[PDB]
Amino acid sequence: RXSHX
Amino acid sequence: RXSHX
Amino acid sequence: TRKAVIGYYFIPTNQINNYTETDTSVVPFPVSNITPAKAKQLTHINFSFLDINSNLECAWDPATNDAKARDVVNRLTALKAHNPSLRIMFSIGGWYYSNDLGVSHANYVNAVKTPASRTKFAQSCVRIMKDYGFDGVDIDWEYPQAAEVDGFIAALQEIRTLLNQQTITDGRQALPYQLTIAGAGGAFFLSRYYSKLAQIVAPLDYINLMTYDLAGPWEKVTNHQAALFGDAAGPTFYNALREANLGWSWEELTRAFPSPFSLTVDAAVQQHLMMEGVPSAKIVMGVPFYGRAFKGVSGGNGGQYSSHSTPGEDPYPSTDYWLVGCEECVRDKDPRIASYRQLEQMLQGNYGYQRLWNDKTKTPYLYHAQNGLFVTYDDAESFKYKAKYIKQQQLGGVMFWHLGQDNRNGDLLAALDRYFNAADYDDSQLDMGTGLRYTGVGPGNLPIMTAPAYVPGTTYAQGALVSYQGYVWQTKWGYITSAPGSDSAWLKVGRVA
Amino acid sequence: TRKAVIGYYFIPTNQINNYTETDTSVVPFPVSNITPAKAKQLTHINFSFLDINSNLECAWDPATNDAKARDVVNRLTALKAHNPSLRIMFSIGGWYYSNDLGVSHANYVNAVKTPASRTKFAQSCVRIMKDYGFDGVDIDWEYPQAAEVDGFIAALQEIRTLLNQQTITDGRQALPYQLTIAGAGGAFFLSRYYSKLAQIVAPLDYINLMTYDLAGPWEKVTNHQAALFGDAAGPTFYNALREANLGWSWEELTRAFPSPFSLTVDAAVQQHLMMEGVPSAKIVMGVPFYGRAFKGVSGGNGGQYSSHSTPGEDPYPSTDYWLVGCEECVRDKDPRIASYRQLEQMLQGNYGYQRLWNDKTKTPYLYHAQNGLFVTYDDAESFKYKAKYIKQQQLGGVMFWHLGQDNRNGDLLAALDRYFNAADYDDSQLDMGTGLRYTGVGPGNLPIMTAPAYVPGTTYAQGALVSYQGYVWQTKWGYITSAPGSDSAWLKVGRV
Repeated sequence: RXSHX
Repeated sequence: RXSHX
Repeated sequence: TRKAVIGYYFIPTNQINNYTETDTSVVPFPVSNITPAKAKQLTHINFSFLDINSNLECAWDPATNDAKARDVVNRLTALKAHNPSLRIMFSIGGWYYSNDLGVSHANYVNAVKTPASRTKFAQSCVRIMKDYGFDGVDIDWEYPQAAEVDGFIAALQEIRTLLNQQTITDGRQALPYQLTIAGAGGAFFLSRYYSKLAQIVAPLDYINLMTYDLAGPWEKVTNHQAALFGDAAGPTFYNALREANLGWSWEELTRAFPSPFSLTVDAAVQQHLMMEGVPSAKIVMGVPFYGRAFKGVSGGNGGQYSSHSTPGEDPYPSTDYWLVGCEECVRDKDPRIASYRQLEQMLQGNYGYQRLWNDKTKTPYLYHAQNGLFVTYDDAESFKYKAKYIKQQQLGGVMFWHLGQDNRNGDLLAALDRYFNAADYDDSQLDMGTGLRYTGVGPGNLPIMTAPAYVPGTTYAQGALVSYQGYVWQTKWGYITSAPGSDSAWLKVGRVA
Repeated sequence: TRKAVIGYYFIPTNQINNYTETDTSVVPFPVSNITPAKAKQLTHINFSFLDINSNLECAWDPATNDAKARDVVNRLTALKAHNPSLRIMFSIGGWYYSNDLGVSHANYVNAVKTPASRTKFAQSCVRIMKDYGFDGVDIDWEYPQAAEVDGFIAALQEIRTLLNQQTITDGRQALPYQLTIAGAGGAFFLSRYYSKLAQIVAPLDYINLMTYDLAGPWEKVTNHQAALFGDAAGPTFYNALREANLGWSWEELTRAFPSPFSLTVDAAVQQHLMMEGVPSAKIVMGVPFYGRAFKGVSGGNGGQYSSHSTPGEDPYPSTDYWLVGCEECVRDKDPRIASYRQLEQMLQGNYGYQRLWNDKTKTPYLYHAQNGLFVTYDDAESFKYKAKYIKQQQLGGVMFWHLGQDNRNGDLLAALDRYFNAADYDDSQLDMGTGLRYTGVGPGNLPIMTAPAYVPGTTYAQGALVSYQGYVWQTKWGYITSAPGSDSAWLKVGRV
């Protein structure tokens, strides 16, 4: 969330 | 052991 | 339905070969001690013990005089004339024969290995049964383990089919041949086969729990061998069932098996009930007709929970018969165990024993201050609490080891029959006490619970509860986007009505 | 053997469809930024992200301009001229596409469902790879669940079979086509497939652990997002792995998964190492090239371990860009994440940020006392410790998200290459600190021990040790008369 996730 | 066991 | 009252009748090959009803010195408890009255108090008598030979068949100890054996058995079966519902079962196994290091252990393991071996073994069981006049088969393998369990289960099933068939053939519909086993009463031995209890019990009429010997020379601290409930002051043990091959999560094992815990009768019973498919009606509670003696105990608390200097090796290593007053001990060369009959005489003989009572465990014990002795045993009073427990938990009944150890009047047997069947006995007000109760909850005895149905595509917080596919589940952590039963964030905590 | 240095190269569909190497406002980090020098510092570049469509095949986002896409990919593969060992992989998945509530989640679940779906999907991956010129396949499903794991495993095995055949057919023995996946770097998501780790990794060249985001706006208190080791003063967490479908005894589960524990990079690596059949050489430690920002934090301890008022929802439900001095945050409309490049410029300006250092976690952090801000991130210094850890633990290398976040001079990337490769860099005396190490012990990382051979027919007392069938076993209680492996009274405690 926000990046890789 | 000694009785039933 | 009448509670079962199963008494073991154990007689050594030696006493069988020299059977006599007029010499207590040769045969301490001949069948003639069982009057018609006592016979009416029993529903079953487990004649002990037969074995499995190297040919992998059920058989009498090879040193058994067959004619004398039949005579003894006939004396037992004759008791049936005074009680139409009494069954004379025979037990295969016992400690000496079937424990891991026993002379015949390999035969039990190999007999249950294949369809062929299982068929031949089962056939031999039914054949022995009919040949000697027995009413059923009881298996006391102490105890099947690991890879042996499936074979054991398949063997019981094979016996079950042959017994039912034989029931028809003999037109025994009024008193069907039965199959039972003696099961461990303590978690350590129980963990060996715990995970498959339901499968093991399915083919049985009853599983008789050996709920005694919960304390013994082998323990570092003296303790009651058959506490009904736990005593906070007593020793506690690691709950071995959490090492059983169940396949449960950490949370499930922890909830089902609090540890350390109190090794008690209530624990054994509840441990069996926690498993799905194990009906309380097939559970028989065993009680001891003997006490276990300890020496070198400290004072202060009646000798309870004290270190001691009691040899635990079997057979009794020493020659020191230190149980003051017990002549039975000298005869049998072991001061570690005494029959209730003998204990009663010890009390009567003023040898220095004080009979004490533990109101938490609901059991009696003897303390010898002069010599530092401690004895854990059961009596008619402790049976009141166990009898009520049996009724309350809707168990199948009571079993005991063993008949030969009751006093000449058969008071222990008479008390058990009285508490289940006497019109003039009333225990409605008997106080069960405040001893510790076993409260594990296994996915096999979940409470009825209610919760909003799970909603796919929803994100749940930690501790949320939802109903899904017949159960109620709780999240172990937050931000849960998976469905219950799936992944590992959900804990099954209840059943959907 | 050379440590892997795997850099993700993420580029949005809008930036591909408007690709340019002359206007950072449209394309902040075009391929031209990857010079020959930097190309030499990397071993792999993971082009991200592709998807799996409703036809259960690998494919570019539907809004992608295929011509532009091919040109961008070609610029990347062009870098191989400067580094013969360089591989340009492509990644399928990512959060937006594959998370449980993501736009294509079903396709992932479906694609691995049957022998036939798996074959079609596997074929499509290899087809995409060859058609666009990629050097391997990376799968970033976040994350398959217990019931999908067997299917997922079978799909990876299928892809491995196809890549291996393709490698021979293309004479690529010197640089074989590879298969890797991005793995969870935290126990909670890892719990989903942890039980089948050995099977998951078998067909892979590397499992790239996402050992970051171990703290985020969804958490109760601010924390370091990629602490190497534990800080006893920081928050602790429930060890979700003790709930994985492992089939271990309470004793086993308990010694492997202490709970609560510190959510750290070390925890994740050790948790993977604890599983039998998971080789350390295939484990790649991920590191972030971005920081996570929290607002409304209480001063007092640099801002560490404080309650905050950061919207943990996604997307960012506001137009309020509170990360002072971060133009990038306004640009991408989110003050909760900032690239190392931006952060460096934030420190370069006045903006009132102070860079502090935690010697237990071995990571840096920013604190803005005036606005009560906290930023957890990594830098060349925290990388020294992670690099040393990677060598000591004999891991396969490092991975990072993502290349476009490094500063123009490519300092973070240069540091990683330096710590593994520079002849003149020596970390033999680097002090790893006293941060908390994960203490778990499992089947795959048992201590070497010696003990008398188990003797059948012997009765063992509690606590006894014996060697049997390769391992050293200990009795959990006394009067044990059965053999290790057959009696649940034995606990495997050592190997050999």
